[PDB]
Amino acid sequence: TLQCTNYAPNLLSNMRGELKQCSFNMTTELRDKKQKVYSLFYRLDVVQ
Amino acid sequence: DIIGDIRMAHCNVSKATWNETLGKVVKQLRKHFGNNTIIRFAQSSGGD
Amino acid sequence: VRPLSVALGETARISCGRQALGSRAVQWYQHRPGQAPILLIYNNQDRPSGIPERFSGTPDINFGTRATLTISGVEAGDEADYYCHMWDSRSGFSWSFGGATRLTVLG
Amino acid sequence: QVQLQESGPGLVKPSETLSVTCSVSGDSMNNYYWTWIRQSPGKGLEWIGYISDRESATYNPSLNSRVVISRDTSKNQLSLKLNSVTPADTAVYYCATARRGQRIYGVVSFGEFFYYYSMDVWGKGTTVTVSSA
Ligand SMILES: *[C@@H]1O[C@H](CO)[C@@H](O[C@@H]2O[C@H](CO)[C@@H](O[C@@H]3O[C@H](CO[C@H]4O[C@H](CO)[C@@H](O)[C@H](O)[C@@H]4O)[C@@H](O)[C@H](O[C@H]4O[C@H](CO)[C@@H](O)[C@H](O)[C@@H]4O[C@H]4O[C@H](CO)[C@@H](O)[C@H](O)[C@@H]4O)[C@@H]3O)[C@H](O)[C@H]2NC(C)=O)[C@H](O)[C@H]1NC(C)=O
Ligand SMILES: *[C@@H]1O[C@H](CO)[C@@H](O[C@@H]2O[C@H](CO)[C@@H](O)[C@H](O)[C@H]2NC(C)=O)[C@H](O)[C@H]1NC(C)=O
Ligand SMILES: *[C@@H]1O[C@H](CO)[C@@H](O)[C@H](O)[C@H]1NC(C)=O
Ligand SMILES: *[C@@H]1O[C@H](CO)[C@@H](O)[C@H](O)[C@H]1NC(C)=O
Ligand SMILES: *[C@@H]1O[C@H](CO)[C@@H](O)[C@H](O)[C@H]1NC(C)=O
Repeated sequence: TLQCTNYAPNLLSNMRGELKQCSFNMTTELRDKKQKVYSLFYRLDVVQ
Repeated sequence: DIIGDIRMAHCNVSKATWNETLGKVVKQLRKHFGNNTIIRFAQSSGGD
Repeated sequence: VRPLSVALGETARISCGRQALGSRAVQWYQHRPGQAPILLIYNNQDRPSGIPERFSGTPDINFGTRATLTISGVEAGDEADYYCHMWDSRSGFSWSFGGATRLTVLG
Repeated sequence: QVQLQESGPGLVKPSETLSVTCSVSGDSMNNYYWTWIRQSPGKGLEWIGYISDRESATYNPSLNSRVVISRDTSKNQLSLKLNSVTPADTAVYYCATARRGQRIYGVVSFGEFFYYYSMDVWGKGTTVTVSSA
């Protein structure tokens, strides 16, 4: 599950609805430890 | 992330030589449809 | 509100503490206490008529540099507080000005 | 050439209406944009709002829309109105003009630009204080 919001707010150009900034968890090499990460995605690959 | 300026990817094409190319290809196309028939181009229809 | 002190004669280099991000387009004002604010530099290179050629900012080419104001030939009246009004492409419409850097010439 | 001169009541008790005008002399207000500046002691400068030929009273959202912009081209004046005022706004006010410059940095067909306002001609300013006593 991705917790995610819009990146680059209050922008008045054409490119607004793209560039969402999400955050998720992911396992590391130790299977008992987990990891937090920040990343970006375009609009056409995420769905609420 | 983004270092710099949010922009939008695009493509250019030289205007005059594209028009001349379309004017050439419609001259070759008229050999199957008499001399005077209205030829019109249009956008795509649908699909993915 | 922050101070700075430069002795007589030599140059002085002031830069505003807001981190610029994008294409820069800044202004520099000057406000003596009690008097009226005057403009010094607009559009990072230009200059209105009536200002001597001892005031020079930074040309905004090849992104990655800090905007700063350099003055040369300092004198006694150069005591007023300065301002770095800032505009970019990303941060949208601004409203504030920022903290004034107080110049205190000595000699 | 544009010259500025102010007019204010000076000493008004709080929870009232504060109206301060600036007089425009020398030229008209056909293309010039008009702003207002507040300078309170114990802090830096502060910018209030502006207006243009389309008469957009655009306000600072840190001011709770307690102020009203008023222009007059029939008799060449500008007017402020301040409603539901505080005792904590004793400050010299300023009526200065501003021009609009654009800066385009990508393509023009995508709206890939922004606007900036530069304030070149300034007023001498007048002091207006509020006091419960
Ligand atoms: C596909 O085809 C499109 C066709 O539209 C093409 O778009 C063009 O893209 C370029 C790249 O962004 C745009 O170029 C900009 O041009 C403006 C124009 O300003 C002056 O220039 C001309 C004459 O040169 C005048 O006619 C005009 O009225 C203006 O006087 C420039 O302002 C831009 O440069 C500034 O910003 C850059 C980034 O910040 C800086 O690198 C640059 O140096 C300038 O910054 C500062 O430089 C000056 C140096 O002294 C300084 O004094 C200034 O104050 C300034 O702040 C930028 O070059 C162009 O406008 C687009 N065309 C249109 C119609 O919009 C695509 O590039 C093309 N793509 C491909 C891949 O082919
Ligand atoms: C990472 O997984 C954790 C595991 O549930 C998620 O958040 C936790 O939520 C509980 C209850 O709200 C908190 O007490 C924990 O502190 C949270 N932990 C973390 C690491 O956030 C969380 O949704 C996941 N993180 C992301 C970014 O997806
Ligand atoms: C496209 O890029 C080439 C790269 O060599 C350049 O010569 C040309 O002027 C550009 N523009 C057009 C319209 O072909
Ligand atoms: C395209 O090229 C023709 C040349 O046959 C010219 O007459 C015309 O003005 C050009 N432009 C358009 C939009 O048809
Ligand atoms: C169309 O017109 C051309 C004019 O050069 C003529 O030679 C040709 O025979 C015509 N074709 C038809 C199918 O009418």
